[PDB]
Amino acid sequence: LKYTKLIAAAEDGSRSTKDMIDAVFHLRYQPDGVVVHRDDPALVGK
Amino acid sequence: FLTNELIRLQMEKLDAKLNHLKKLEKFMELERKTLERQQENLLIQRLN
Amino acid sequence: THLLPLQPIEIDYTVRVDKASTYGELVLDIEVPDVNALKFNNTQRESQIGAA
Repeated sequence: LKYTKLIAAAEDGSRSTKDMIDAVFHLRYQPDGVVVHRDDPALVGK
Repeated sequence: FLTNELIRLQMEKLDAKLNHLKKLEKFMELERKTLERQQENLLIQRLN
Repeated sequence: THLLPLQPIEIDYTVRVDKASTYGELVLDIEVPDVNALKFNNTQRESQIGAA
């Protein structure tokens, strides 16, 4: 199957967070439904 | 002569079902896709 | 009874009097439903295709 190696690598302890998500993802993802930027260095450039 | 006639009739009968096997073979592709979708969900929930 | 209808987003925001422009500081991103995808999905379900 398609994700049989990405699934195995997830729970074996390797690729704990960033390695895995970047392996999956074209699509856009945000770390949550609601993301608030109280203060941002790049966004204050407007 | 009659035995040869029988054999021909039986082979003709087998051919139809051997053809009917292919649609049942396509339902397997359906099941395969559904399994991969369930795997998508499991992966993303583990990452969550 | 425990299940409840969609709750709203709460933010605390302070007006800035000396800070003339407060434009780019508070930017918040939310996700909204895509009705077209929901409609294309619920009419193409494993149950319906299997029945077909």
